[PDB]
Amino acid sequence: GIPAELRPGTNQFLTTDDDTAAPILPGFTPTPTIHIPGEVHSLLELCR
Amino acid sequence: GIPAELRPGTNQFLTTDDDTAAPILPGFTPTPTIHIPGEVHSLLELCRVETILEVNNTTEATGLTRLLIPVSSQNKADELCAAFMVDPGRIGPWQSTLVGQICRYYTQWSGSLKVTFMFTGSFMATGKMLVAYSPPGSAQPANRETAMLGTHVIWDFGLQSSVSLVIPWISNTHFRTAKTGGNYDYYTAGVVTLWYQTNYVVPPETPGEAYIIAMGAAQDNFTLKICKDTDEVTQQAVL
Amino acid sequence: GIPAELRPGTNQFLTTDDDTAAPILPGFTPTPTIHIPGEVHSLLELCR
Amino acid sequence: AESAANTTPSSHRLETGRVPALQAAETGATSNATDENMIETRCVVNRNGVLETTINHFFSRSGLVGVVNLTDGGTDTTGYATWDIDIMGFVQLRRKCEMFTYMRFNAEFTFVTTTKNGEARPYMLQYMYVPPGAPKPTGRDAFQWQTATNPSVFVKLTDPPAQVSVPFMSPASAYQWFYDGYPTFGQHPETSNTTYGLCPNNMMGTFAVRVVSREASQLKLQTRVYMKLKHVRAWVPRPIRSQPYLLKNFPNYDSSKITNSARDRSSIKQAN
Amino acid sequence: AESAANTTPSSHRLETGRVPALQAAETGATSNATDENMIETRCVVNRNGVLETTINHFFSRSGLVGVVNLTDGGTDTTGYATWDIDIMGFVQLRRKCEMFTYMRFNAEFTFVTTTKNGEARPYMLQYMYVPPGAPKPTGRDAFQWQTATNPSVFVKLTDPPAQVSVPFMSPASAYQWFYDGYPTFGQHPETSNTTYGLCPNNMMGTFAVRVVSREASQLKLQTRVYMKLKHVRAWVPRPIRSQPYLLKNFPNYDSSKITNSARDRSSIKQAN
Amino acid sequence: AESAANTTPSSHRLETGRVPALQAAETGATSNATDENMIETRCVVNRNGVLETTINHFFSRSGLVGVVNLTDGGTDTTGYATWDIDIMGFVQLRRKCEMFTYMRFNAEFTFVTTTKNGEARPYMLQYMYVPPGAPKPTGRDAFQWQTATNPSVFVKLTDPPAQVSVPFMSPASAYQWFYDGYPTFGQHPETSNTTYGLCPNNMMGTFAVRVVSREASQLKLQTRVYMKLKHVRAWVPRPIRSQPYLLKNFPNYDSSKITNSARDRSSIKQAN
Amino acid sequence: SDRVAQLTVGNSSITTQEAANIVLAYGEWPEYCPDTDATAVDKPTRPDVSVNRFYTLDSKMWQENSTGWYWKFPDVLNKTGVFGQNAQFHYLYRSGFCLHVQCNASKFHQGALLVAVIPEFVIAGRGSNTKPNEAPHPGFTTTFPGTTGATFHDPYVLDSGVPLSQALIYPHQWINLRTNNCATVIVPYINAVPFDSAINHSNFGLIVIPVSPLKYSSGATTAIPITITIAPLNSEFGGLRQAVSQ
Amino acid sequence: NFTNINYYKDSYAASATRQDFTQDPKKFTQPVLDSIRELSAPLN
Amino acid sequence: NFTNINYYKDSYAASATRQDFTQDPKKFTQPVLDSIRELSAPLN
Amino acid sequence: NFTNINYYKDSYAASATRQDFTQDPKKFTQPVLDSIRELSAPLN
Ligand SMILES: CCCCCCCCCCCCC/C=C/[C@H](O)[C@H](N)CO
Ligand SMILES: CCCCCCCCCCCCC/C=C/[C@H](O)[C@H](N)CO
Ligand SMILES: CCCCCCCCCCCCC/C=C/[C@H](O)[C@H](N)CO
Repeated sequence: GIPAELRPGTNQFLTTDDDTAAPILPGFTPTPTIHIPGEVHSLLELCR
Repeated sequence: GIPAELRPGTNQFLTTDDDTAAPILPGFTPTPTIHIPGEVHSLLELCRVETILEVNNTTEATGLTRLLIPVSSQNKADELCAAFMVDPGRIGPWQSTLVGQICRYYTQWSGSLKVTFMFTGSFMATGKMLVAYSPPGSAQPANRETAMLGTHVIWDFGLQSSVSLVIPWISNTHFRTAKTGGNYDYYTAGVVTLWYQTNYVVPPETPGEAYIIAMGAAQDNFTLKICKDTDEVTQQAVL
Repeated sequence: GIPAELRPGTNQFLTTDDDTAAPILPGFTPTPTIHIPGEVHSLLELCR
Repeated sequence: AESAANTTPSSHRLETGRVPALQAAETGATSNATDENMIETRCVVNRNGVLETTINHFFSRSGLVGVVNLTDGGTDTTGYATWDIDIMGFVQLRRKCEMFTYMRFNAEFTFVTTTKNGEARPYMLQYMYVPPGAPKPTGRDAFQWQTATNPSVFVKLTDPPAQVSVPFMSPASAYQWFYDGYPTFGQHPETSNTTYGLCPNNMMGTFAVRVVSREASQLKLQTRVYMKLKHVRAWVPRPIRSQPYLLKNFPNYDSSKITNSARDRSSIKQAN
Repeated sequence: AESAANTTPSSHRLETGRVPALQAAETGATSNATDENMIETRCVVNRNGVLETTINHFFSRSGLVGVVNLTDGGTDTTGYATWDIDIMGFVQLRRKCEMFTYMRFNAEFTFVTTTKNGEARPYMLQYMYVPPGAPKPTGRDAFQWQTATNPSVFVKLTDPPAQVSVPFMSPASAYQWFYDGYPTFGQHPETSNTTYGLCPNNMMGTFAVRVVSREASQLKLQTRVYMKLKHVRAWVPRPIRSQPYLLKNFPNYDSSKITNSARDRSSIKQAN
Repeated sequence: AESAANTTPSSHRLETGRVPALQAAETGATSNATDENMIETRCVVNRNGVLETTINHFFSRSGLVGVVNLTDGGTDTTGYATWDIDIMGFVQLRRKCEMFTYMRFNAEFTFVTTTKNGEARPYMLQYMYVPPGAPKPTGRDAFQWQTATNPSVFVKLTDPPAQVSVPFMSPASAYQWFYDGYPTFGQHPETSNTTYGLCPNNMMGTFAVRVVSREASQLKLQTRVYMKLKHVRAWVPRPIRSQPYLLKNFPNYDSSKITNSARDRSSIKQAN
Repeated sequence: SDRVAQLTVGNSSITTQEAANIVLAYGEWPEYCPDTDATAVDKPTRPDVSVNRFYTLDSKMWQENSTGWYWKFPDVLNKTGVFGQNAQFHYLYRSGFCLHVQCNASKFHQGALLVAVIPEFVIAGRGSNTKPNEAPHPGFTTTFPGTTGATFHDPYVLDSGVPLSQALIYPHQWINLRTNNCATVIVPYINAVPFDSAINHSNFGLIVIPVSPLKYSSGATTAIPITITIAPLNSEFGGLRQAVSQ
Repeated sequence: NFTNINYYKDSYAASATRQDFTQDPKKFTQPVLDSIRELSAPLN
Repeated sequence: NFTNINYYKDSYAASATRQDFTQDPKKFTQPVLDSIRELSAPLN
Repeated sequence: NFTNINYYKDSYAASATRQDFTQDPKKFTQPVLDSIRELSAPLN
């Protein structure tokens, strides 16, 4: 079909890589979230 | 042409995968549909139908007399009738219902359940029965003054010969696993115990042994999640 | 370039498959059509 | 409805006339007594989903359907390996599908082929679907393998498993796994009714496979069929079988040696 | 029309003059008597499709066309393997295509090459199309294999089968499988008219193939040609042949040993 | 805020009453004395970024999680190789994850499989995830490997490593690595409390793997599990452990042979 | 005003004193075949007064060691009256059914019956043999019992390998001798084909199984019959030809 | 997020279409003609 | 669902185009000059 | 530059979404009720 071409970096597993993975449970809803006090967002909240 | 690149997950066959496949018959129209009554859309339409519990599943019983709870006239003022667990995905009376098999196909359940009793004795025989549900905690209650602290309903034998004890959802977490064994006793539901409220009184020239048929279904807040294989069939003969 | 992925059915030759093929003569015009009486369009014109 | 059900706040009642816990079961209907007409409940906004319990998410599983052996010998050879398309050969998908009376769906057949010892050597196979009424190929070098006016798939062993989509092709409006009748007229015997329950509306042809070569290939292959149901509609729900299966096209069970639907207990007045 | 035909509700008639069941066959026309001018019918809304019975969906099948052998020996070698492009070598597609007089279409030739014992070793092949009038390559190391101003395809055996598209290139406006004439002028003999029926408007050149190497390759390949018709238009429908084929470019049949179009029965007054 | 913090120009003060350097530490709060209420600073427009120090960029690392051995012998064979899904087997990701009390995230499990001597031969593997409550496969030819109503991945050794995405599936609202309680009721002993700290909200089933073949395959594989956290939220930050780990599900440390949090110096009145 | 009911179909009537509510199977009424779903071209016949009426079968004595009885409904009325005659001459058939099961007793008898319908109620052979030539199969009198009926051998598995407990998903009704003495089910035409032969295909079948055994004291009546009445509602016939028996 | 795109002329070769949340439970739970009220005796 | 897209400059290398539902059957069934009516005798 | 595109119906199978720059440090640094001023004695 589409005339594609491969480039270096193919078939490698980089650990620090943001990429969509295949889901194993289709149509799955998780447990609802509750309010837990003491939420962190960054690591400078602990340095201070 | 297009500079594409491959990523992990290539050339694998996932069974639970929605993807378009290649059609083998091009330009094919199927047989037109007709109207067939009794169409299902979800598996909660079957869970909301009551089904005869198997409470007398003990030994020394045949097949047909295995779904009946024997009721007689006790001489002592208070005795214990049949009792059973609430857990539908557990080995016991719930294994014989449709809701139990549907909960066996899944691994986690929620929502309230309904157990419906039915007196199939004589017309002249009267009496009152105490159907008491108890939340998790200790073991089966020993006497009635202990079991009457939970959720109970006084049911008298009148013109209407069926009571429906609702089993509320008193769990700490949202979902309970149907495993419920050994170290999984964290997800137990409780014990439903049927006690004798007053007695089973009977007039003369009348048999003094009746039976109660127990049914079970699920309420509207019943919820299932995470599909798995059942454990009712492990091997099979080559067909 | 484009992060593509292969799926089952690759490198098979289905006989009943509508797909564009590579032309061998580029820029070729065929012989013009004339009027021939007795043209068929479907196989129910012969069944009747 | 994307959620299950919310609960209305309730309270106690002290009055005569209203009896919501006396639902009669002799009428054939299910007790509609809720929690709000009983012990005092609270206001709960339930957001548990019901999407996974639907039929299209319940029948979207492949499962094993058929196992086809292909020896391709040198002195006791056959060449081809046909397989009647039926779902009753393995009791898992059969038990999952025989809980309804009438169904209608599509298929996503997938073929996983391995060797005897297990090895992917680059041998090209030919998967042929023979519709009901077409002649079956007799030999690895027969005339029917031309696949003119016949769909077939050419794939190797080192390639990914093949996967085709199959439409609804029954002459009736839906499939059926239980046929309470006979396929033809005539006098029916009393000794052995071997044609009872047979439904001609389910014979979906024959599936054949060979090895594309000239002389021979001393290798014993073993193909597996995985059929994924999709676009499925079911009617008239039927109870689930509690007895072990014995035959393919017949729901026969053991007269003696019966399996109880529930295991035995110590006593009836005991929960554990 | 996307559906076949709907039926009008009918009733009985008791009157003289109207005779719809007396259609004369001596006129050469087909009886146009419907069901509504006969036994009382009902109102049926037919939605059966007619898309599959069209010509483009009937000729969209590949089928086997040609089988080309390539031995490439060491002492009795030839190197190349030419194949005259004709459709009359295999009777399936020939029987499917000789039910019309004039046709016009495109092609989707596909080449499946296997070894003698059957094996995909990475040997690169060269498929050459020699148009009518061009010189044919004589040898695996000839001058014509340069493929300058000549289309050719380079592919290996481990690769998927090659597939090219071929336009309509007959000097006439359409093809023909039956030519009631002679190709040239002159006196024609009475003994053996071997040039009768020959149509120069169908010679589509020659197809050649070799193995791209330096010295030799002791391997006997066997290529198969699969031609998928597309964009097809047919004229003047002709009856289907009921006799077995005997030659390629001649519709000769057996004078004695004739094959009846229908098999024999027990009696004429018997349906079975 | 995309930058860290800018500095206001300051000057000297000569006045009584304002004491910004006398922040009391007995109140449990952190000293909020800035540089502008102290030694004379300047105007600095800081544009150093704070994006890398966030939690989603700190937990977006794979790390090693599990190592599963598969011998697949001929006389002392087992066939399968299960692995309890837990993160406490390797102290790197455990030390990185046990600095919080409650977490909630997704997973990007990746499986790298190698041979004993190290070699990628084209052997197809089957990675099965067994949820808690499902039966475990017992044997390389068991009934549970049908993977009906069970997710599994089919991949070879020559293929790239498999990678699936895993949602949040704990029955509680978040995970927890420290459970100050007991899993069930009853009398708890004084000798060996082996069930203390056990949290049933973390048992994520079992992971199994076999070799898809017929007879056997004399090869000792060794799979590695790499789990990439994503969409992570953490609560109640906990100090980092300064003692070496001793067990998997228990934070036990050495009573004697204690490791100081800081190394020793020559004297207290010496910086080097 | 709920315990009394008088059903009138044709020239028959059924009065009742002890009745529950009538059951409508799957919430669908039995009607005629529409032109959209139909497939035959010939016009079907509709007597509507000669085949649409209550036909009463025989009565069966409910004993104490009784297992249960069952029927194939398009095959029970295959020989009784104008309906059976009209069904023997025709090739196609489509109708619904109205049922009524009578079982009365005194106020000193106890027991319960489970009457329900099962679409495509396939009888299973009973045995432990897997060889094709000796595998047990039910005879023709077992598959199609006729106007008489057939008894159960293992009523706990419905003679089909499916448990009786889970058979409450079907359109069912209970006959509790302390509550009512009759049960009424109205079932429409349920099939995957518009029309079908009423000779070699039974659509559904009634089954009556005593869950609670019949008990009484010595001195009361001992003959407890089981009577069934069926009304073939909205009947259609097509394909007129010679009359065939079976 | 787009899985409603088909790649062929035939319609049966697609994936799972838009999910239907229809749930009629009353055709199995209460298949009765006289609608039994929630706060009433089912038989009088 | 799009198969009307060509990938080359030539037009014969495409796939099957839009289907034509034309069905003229009267040029083979009734190739006569005097149009025979449906309710009439074909010869008088 | 587009990594906000998902390829499946499920939402947990995507990549890292838009980053949140929220930084509340006062719930750990000054968890006190009486707000201590910057230029004042913390206790009087
Ligand atoms: C090119 C090879 C394709 C291989 C698959 C064959 C295509 C035809 C499959 C039809 C799908 C039928 C699914 C089941 C049908 C009937 O219910 C069973 N035969 C009876 O259980
Ligand atoms: C690059 C290799 C291409 C191989 C195919 C050759 C291209 C030319 C094919 C022309 C298509 C002609 C189809 C049939 C033509 C005439 O009817 C037959 N020769 C007579 O039966
Ligand atoms: C198809 C094979 C997939 C293999 C991965 C299994 C999927 C289930 C993984 C659940 C992710 C759980 C991550 C950690 C959970 C608990 O915190 C640990 N068990 C305790 O440390």
